[PDB]
Amino acid sequence: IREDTPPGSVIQYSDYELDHSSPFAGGVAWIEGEFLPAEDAKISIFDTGFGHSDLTYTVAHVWHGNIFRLGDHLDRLLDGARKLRLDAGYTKDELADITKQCVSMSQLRESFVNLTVTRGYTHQVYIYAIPYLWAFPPAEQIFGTTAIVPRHVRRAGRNTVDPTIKNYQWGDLTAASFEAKDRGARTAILLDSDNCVAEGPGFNVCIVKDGKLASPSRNALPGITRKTVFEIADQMGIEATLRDVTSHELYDADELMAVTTAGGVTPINSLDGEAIGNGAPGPMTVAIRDRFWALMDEPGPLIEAIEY
Ligand SMILES: Cc1ncc(COP(=O)(O)O)c(C=O)c1O
Repeated sequence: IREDTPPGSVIQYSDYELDHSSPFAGGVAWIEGEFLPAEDAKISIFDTGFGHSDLTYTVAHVWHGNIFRLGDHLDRLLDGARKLRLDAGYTKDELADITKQCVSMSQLRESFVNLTVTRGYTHQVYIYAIPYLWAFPPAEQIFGTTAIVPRHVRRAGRNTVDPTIKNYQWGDLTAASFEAKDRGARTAILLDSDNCVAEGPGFNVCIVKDGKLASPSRNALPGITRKTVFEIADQMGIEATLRDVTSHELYDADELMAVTTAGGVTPINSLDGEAIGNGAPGPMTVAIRDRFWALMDEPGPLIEAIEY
């Protein structure tokens, strides 16, 4: 339900206890129209979401009992489903109610919330709310992580397995993560076929150079964390641009950061074993990350309180 986070840092879990009398406590899944405890959640092996990975999905997070940008996530999920000729069979409002009920039943104040739409065996909608998941550990959110550029892997292009529609087809992402681990790095930043920056295994990459922020426009998910970071940057008076970022620019960056729903804004201290800047989290990354976590507690349109 919780994990250690750096003391006095912007990231702190809620202080509360689960009611274990409820079978729903700690995880809830909605499958084939029925809410279920997460542990028993199961899907037909014959769903083409398995055999063909014929699906799209989104993930939203809950922090301090508030779900973040659920409407944007549902818009993205439904837009991608339409591009894949998938019919969820539920309206955006209906999905929102079900999702929020999954969180409420789990009792989780911090949660990783998944909505998946699959072609099915009749299209299927699967939803779950489970304890908070970290793409990078809390310590790395605060003190930074390490990356490599794969020698042997590139990101799949938009004309193959399209990264702009969120998907479970991680063959290149998994291969890149193994290469990073083999090389002693925490993660990988993948290039596309033209040696432009694409994205990482589970995150977008933002590049800071000369006081400006850039992020890839082509072979990358249009991330909601990235959208949030760009809004924060705009409010700070920083110019933030979605554009092609060349491999030259990646290696020459003043700061690098990974951004994703599961854990937020992660500084990247080094690339290919070479320090980025001073080898510690950059000033713009720190400013944006701290503002991002403040949004989770501030009343506004980006967050909605779950009713437990
Ligand atoms: C491949 C990939 N790119 C980018 C992201 C970040 O997207 P978002 O900020 O909407 O979670 C994710 C989410 O983990 C992802 O899986």
